[PDB]
Amino acid sequence: PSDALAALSKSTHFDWVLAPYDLTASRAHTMVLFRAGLLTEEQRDGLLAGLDSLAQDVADGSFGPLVTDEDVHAALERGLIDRVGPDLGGRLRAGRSRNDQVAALFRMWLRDAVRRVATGVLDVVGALAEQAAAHPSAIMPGKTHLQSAQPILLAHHLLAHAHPLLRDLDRIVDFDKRAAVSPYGSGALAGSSLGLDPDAIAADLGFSAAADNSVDATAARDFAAEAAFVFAMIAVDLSRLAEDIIVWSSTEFGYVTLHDSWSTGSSPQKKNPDIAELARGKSGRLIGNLAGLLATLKAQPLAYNRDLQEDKEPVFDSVAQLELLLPAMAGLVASLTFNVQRMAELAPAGYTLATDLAEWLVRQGVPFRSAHEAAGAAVRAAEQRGVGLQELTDDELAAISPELTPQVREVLTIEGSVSARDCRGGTAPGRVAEQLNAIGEAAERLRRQLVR
Amino acid sequence: PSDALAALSKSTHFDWVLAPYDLTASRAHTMVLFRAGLLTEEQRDGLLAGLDSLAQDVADGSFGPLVTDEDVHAALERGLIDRVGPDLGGRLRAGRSRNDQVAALFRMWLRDAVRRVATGVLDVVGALAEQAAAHPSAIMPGKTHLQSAQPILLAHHLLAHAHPLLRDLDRIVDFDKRAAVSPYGSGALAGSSLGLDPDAIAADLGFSAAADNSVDATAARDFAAEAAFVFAMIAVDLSRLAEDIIVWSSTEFGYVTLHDSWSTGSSIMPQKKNPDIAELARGKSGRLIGNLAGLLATLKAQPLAYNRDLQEDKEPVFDSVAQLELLLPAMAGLVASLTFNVQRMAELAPAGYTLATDLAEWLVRQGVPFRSAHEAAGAAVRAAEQRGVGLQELTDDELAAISPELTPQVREVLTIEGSVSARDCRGGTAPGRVAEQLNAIGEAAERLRRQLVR
Amino acid sequence: PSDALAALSKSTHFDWVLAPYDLTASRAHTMVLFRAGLLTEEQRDGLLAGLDSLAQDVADGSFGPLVTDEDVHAALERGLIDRVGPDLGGRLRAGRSRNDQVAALFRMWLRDAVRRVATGVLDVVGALAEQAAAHPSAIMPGKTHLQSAQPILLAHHLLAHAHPLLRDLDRIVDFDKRAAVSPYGSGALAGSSLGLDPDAIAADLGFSAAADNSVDATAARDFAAEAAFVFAMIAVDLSRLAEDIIVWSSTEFGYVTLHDSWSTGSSIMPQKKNPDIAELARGKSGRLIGNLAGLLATLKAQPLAYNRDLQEDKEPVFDSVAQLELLLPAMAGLVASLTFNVQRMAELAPAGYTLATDLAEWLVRQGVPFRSREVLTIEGSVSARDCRGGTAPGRVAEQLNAIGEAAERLRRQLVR
Amino acid sequence: PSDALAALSKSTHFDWVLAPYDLTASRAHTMVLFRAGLLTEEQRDGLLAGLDSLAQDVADGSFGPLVTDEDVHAALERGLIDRVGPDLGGRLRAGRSRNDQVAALFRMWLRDAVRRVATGVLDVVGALAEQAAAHPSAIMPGKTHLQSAQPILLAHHLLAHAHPLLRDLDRIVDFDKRAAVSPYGSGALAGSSLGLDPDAIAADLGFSAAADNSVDATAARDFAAEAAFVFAMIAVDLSRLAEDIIVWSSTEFGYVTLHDSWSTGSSIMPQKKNPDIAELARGKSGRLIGNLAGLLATLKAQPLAYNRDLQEDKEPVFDSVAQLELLLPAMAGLVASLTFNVQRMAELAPAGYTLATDLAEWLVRQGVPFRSAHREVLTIEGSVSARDCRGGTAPGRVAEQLNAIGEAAERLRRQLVR
Ligand SMILES: N/C(=N\CCC[C@H](N)C(=O)O)N[C@H](CC(=O)O)C(=O)O
Ligand SMILES: N/C(=N\CCC[C@H](N)C(=O)O)N[C@H](CC(=O)O)C(=O)O
Ligand SMILES: N/C(=N\CCC[C@H](N)C(=O)O)N[C@H](CC(=O)O)C(=O)O
Ligand SMILES: NC(=[NH2+])NCCC[C@H](N)C(=O)O
Ligand SMILES: O=C(O)/C=C/C(=O)O
Repeated sequence: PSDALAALSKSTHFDWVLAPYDLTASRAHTMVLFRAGLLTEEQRDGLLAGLDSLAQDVADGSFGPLVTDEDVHAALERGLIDRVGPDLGGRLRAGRSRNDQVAALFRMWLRDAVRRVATGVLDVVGALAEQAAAHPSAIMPGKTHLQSAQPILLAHHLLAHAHPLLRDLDRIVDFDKRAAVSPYGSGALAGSSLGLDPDAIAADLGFSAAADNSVDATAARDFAAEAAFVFAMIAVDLSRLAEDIIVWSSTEFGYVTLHDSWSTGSSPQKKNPDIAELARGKSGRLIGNLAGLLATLKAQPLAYNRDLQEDKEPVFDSVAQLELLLPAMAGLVASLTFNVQRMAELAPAGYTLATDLAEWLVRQGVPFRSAHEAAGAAVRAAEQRGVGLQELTDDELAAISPELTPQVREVLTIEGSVSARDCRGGTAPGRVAEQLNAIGEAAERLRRQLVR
Repeated sequence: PSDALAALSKSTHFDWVLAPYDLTASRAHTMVLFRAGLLTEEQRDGLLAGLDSLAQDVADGSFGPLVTDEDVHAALERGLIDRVGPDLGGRLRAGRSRNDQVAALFRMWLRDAVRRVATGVLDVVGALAEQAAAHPSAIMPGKTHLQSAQPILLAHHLLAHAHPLLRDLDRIVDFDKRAAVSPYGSGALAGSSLGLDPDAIAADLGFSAAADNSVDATAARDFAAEAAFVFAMIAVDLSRLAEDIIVWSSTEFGYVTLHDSWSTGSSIMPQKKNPDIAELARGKSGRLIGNLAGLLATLKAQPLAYNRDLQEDKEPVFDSVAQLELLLPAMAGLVASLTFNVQRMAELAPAGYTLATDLAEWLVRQGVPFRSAHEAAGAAVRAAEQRGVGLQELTDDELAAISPELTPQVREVLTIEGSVSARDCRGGTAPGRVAEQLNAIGEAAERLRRQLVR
Repeated sequence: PSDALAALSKSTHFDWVLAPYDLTASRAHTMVLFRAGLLTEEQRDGLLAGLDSLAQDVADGSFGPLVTDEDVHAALERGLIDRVGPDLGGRLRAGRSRNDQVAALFRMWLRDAVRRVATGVLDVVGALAEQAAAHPSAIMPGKTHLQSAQPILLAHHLLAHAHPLLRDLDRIVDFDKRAAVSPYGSGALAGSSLGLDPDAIAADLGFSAAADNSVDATAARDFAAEAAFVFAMIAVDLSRLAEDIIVWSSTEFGYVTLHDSWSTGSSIMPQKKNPDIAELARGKSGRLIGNLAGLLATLKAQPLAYNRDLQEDKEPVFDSVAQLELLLPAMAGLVASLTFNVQRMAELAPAGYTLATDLAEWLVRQGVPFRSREVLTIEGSVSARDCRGGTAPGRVAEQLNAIGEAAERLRRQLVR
Repeated sequence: PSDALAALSKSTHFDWVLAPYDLTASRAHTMVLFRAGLLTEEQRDGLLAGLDSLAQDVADGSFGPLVTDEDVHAALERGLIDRVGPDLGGRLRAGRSRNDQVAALFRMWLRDAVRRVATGVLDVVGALAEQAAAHPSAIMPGKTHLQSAQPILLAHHLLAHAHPLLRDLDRIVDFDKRAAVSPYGSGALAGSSLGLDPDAIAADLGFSAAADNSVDATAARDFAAEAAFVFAMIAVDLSRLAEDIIVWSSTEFGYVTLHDSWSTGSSIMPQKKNPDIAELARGKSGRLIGNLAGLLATLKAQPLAYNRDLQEDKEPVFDSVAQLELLLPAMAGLVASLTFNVQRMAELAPAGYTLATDLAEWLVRQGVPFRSAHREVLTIEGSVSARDCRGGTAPGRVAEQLNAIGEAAERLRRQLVR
């Protein structure tokens, strides 16, 4: 190998994190070979003992890759040959290739990683759930187009960010079932002539089944693309929550005060929401890793091509980011203080209660279009006097619609507004309470589905 | 409203496809408002009748958007008012918004669209399986790094493009569970003061459930983004099959001959016969990867709840669907139409000494340690190569020099037919295993199909 | 050809837009064939007249593609042949391919497009500079992390969105050089044995030069890719302006008040006034990055020379261009029509002790190392920042003026 | 600062490569503070001497960041405050933010980076050019759709990968002009109260001009998005070469044989020589497409001025550059190492009846109309020779192509040196 080629081909700086899985795989692979009659017991136990030794020296950082190691696979054979002979050491590559090996290890790594990610997603859900639970009554101006639209419970807004994250958990569970198929046994592409047992080693390493096609099992990286999708969808959902927090932390909003432990200053007297901003900017990053991996998987002729080595770094970088991001966001969310007096004073500002007036008129029998019309004449009636809709006189109420009567006042508060909306998925506290329970059960239900 | 404003906001050129869905939804919501006491029976049956009338005039092309119309939503209410007057038709607005209306229409539209997409995937899977079945014995050099590695059955190679596409159907089924939550009754964002029933209208419209959070049901577009992923992935899986066909179709390879009906000619070169279907699919895989990235970018950093940005969710998904709707049957037809030159694939199958692995595995069966069987194989390859013969034609002395363990019984494994048959484990290229693999593909497709009908 | 192949191969539905470029190039090719002694004057004039008829009828809506026309090129040959006969109509096709042809028509289209985009980009710059000129001294809280940081002049903030666009305009000038190379006369991929002339036809069709490599000029699509990036970059530049407008317009900020004619409402909440223009701009920049990414994936791993794949060059560039063609004037209209709430901005400018930094920077001018009343006013504070590019009014008026001169200089180079 | 917050905020694992540049600029900033009478000479020399000691300790590597250093900026302040004490090291802080510094530093870093990238591109053109030179007359079947279309010179095909790369070089020059604008002294966002001089420090630091708008200079990241585009276009350009090479190397093609030193093999298949470099080129174009698209997604919808998001500008660009720095010398090498099997290519050149176009083109010169048309030029040598216009595959034409490539390459090389 030339200089340039070694530098390009060298992968130990990112793939070393596969080492432990490579050893566990090799150990179960030893058993398959011995059970097919291709190793003496003693050749078996020699390798078992060389490997346990090598897992030890790896775990504590005593064995590491040399500069002259191309990849995790070559380096652990340096260290295994060091431990048992070259003759015994080399027996271990019978009936497997670097191709089925790498795919499998990458799957075992990633099946753990989604669970680590899953742990973090539940943190943020629990953190949002907690905050919503501690504010069962705080009313804000609910937004569409960032304009005051209707008053809602802070809790209902807040849980609207938990619901997507749970769907992401649902996706992890969906992903992991496709993830749990082992290519160990496929060798380079066609299988082995030797008498191995793909199903046994698949059981050992903890997959659900072995692949039905050796070519497909070594070539396809759709499982990696799907993971990459799922991690991007999580980061994008954090980006939505981050946008909210950032804007909420502004001097102009003043909805939240940031905690010092979860905020940052400047090189003078600023409290910035760095964590939220980094979640946001990183969502862009993890869209890149996904888009780029698909581009890489594109137009790949069967079977394995070296191109496919590029599957890992994108997924690795995606999983790392979320491993930093989720605990931070959960912390940041947990640490938020809400300025409830500030949120409520705004809740009706912009005459958000106009729609309650129009819906009131529908209940008396006015066609929506005309009630909508009447609501607007009243918004102007109120606006021009610096007053709230509730404070319109009976007479000026009577001028807008004869159907408008003093009893409509009894629905022009933000408290009554939020409460009227008690259909499934509405912002009435009774519904938010049930919604909050459902999240509890979905979280737990999903957690258990992952433990299996 | 200014022309500029109005020209940008106008969405009828793409969103007119949701019109049946809109009309159907308004039928269910007519019934919801009635059950809550907010229409007399008169008014109910007047709306029902006017929606029915409007529905037929849309279906056949008498009613269509005008330039005045901002969205299909504006369009249908124009012509509903025309059919039943301004008093009664304007009542339909009660308890709902464009925000919930549109999330639920695009959902409805999409569930059908993956169903159609799924039918097309199933086709391609069907054409791969059929050719696999028709050529159960054809042997080829299997490739890695597009270099000949070990012999494989064409059937085996073919079916490897089926399993990804069955995983994408799986992904479709998974997607649809999440797609089946209705936003109706969420109104602009908070839900409604009126006494509607979201569960009822959810059931009426084919959904499995109503949403648990109005703000979320109206703001979230993760289902759309997911849709785009499944399509993207389906297009990339098609790109893989595409690359192979294109390569196989070269003069150099000569693995397949393209059919006239499934290939295109040149406008200055008389005798060119190109694989354009494969090539367009490869091309459009980039395209559909863009629509997904772009979609997720648009979803990035949305503050809750609805924002006009979310309009941009439909076009990329529509595009990805329309391209798959073209591409799938075309590739199924392409695959089905191919002729395989089995003599060409076979003469190349042992070439570059692909049976080396077989030789070395044979020594491993005699108890020779693999790294040593490797070196002996390598040595056997050169021994034959310089003489320009097959491994089989290594003479007994030649074989004995390479290794004392290597006796002339090795010679009865150095055939492409033996090589291929020896891989009898689950997954392998042996014909008994391909036969089972082909049954599984059959059962899995049926199973996947039946859960899409539910 | 099967039904499915015909449905898949057909591109008339989007490439029709190249029809008039195809005719201008057929005219120029007629001359190239004629000059090389491959046409009589009778034949030449027969073709020129047929091409003129067709062209007049194409612009009329009298002539359009048909269901069984595969592309713009087939469609137009059919119509020339109706007009001038199958014999004389046969001759144009000589020495030329769909490959060199389609690549060249697309370049000519892309070069008019980028100018239309340049016009709209300038308008937004102009809309931005008009508003600056109309608020020359107003002071706002200057933001980073969307947190109040230092006071700045509104004009400074507004022009901070113009420079990005001036730089995008710069990119269009750069692009256009790489763009102005003609593939005409490279045929399929190798050139023609017929005695054509790339240079003459290049010059006839407004290009700076003919291509130096026939294989490369028919295969390469990096010009398309560069266009997608520049348009994607314009959309994101727009999207940063969009985010500021949207937030500015919230009840909570009340920095600006949207104008009735440039905002839309709500079907149920009467009184809404949404910045739909800003919001669509923001959303569409996503779409347009997506167009870029996807175009690059299409180009990736493409063996030479031409592949059917390279038909996907067009539609994404077409969409980007269409979107910017809608977005650009809308956003300029949104920006011209804002009302700025100057007083509400002046209240908040000192809010959060943004003037702390001005105190600490007074400690420095009086000895003490960077630790911690003439400059504890927002007027004094902004006036202190009078180096180049700072917020001082002196510099903003010179900057506002430089913007005017940069804009026109970049305008000059597009007409050339 | 919570553990979580610090974990996330930490930048020293990637932004430490900005340390040399950070130091070079603090030097030029000590001068700016001094010329405005905000430093004494004994102070000014204290710092310069302190910013000298710290530059050497960074260079040989005795000074690096601690676990607690948020970033390269903090780290270098800590090291300076260690060398010249807390009081003096603090003065250097005045009239600058982390905002304008990182903008500037990244640009300095990037201008260096594109120069290194450009050198590798030139290497890859050189390689291609060399192989044309060595195969001046070899004829192969020219392909469109990977179907044999018309015969061309191998030289004509090879060089067709060179023009793209030259155009990418052209984009680098065009890029560099926008890159060469300094934000120094624009501050957090508003410019500085203190009498600094942006134009002078820009010049100290090798920039061409100081920025016209302080909000813009500190918040805009289009320069980074341009760079990412250019890198991703280069990588896509390389993947098109890479695809050719991979397909050529197949047994079926036999167009090229791979070299052992620019080849990799199999742990379980002795005969195997693979095109791993080509294949990693290909795979990594996907990756660099990713970094561009993501970066743009990151820059999308940023309100003015600086936001923490903008920290994400560096890692994807660092990565893209990192990858081309490994892939350019490896590809140039792969290309130079290759054995072209000219006999094999020549056999195939007329295969598929590729000389039919020539047939039709001859009877066109016999007055027959083309569209009906479908031995001097029924040879591949005659066929390629006839295509003698600018751009064609005619021998004397490729030779002129090839000398134009060498000149354009050096012309473009000159402009990077300015
Ligand atoms: N080399 C190879 N696969 C790559 C090993 C794993 C690689 N580092 C990756 O990450 O994809 N494939 C075999 C050779 C082998 O088994 O080592 C081939 O098909 O030639
Ligand atoms: N107008 C609006 N959304 C439009 C939905 C249809 C649009 N084509 C889309 O799909 O985004 N939102 C409401 C107004 C309304 O309820 O009509 C708002 O909150 O202001
Ligand atoms: N399909 C094709 N040429 C380009 C068609 C242009 C296409 N519609 C597009 O828009 O890119 N085939 C050429 C021959 C030709 O038709 O000119 C070939 O096989 O080399
Ligand atoms: N306000 C700030 N914290 N600015 C820090 C600038 C450096 C930051 N790590 C970046 O690269 O963007
Ligand atoms: O620390 C800085 O220089 C900037 C901080 C900020 O803009 O918040």
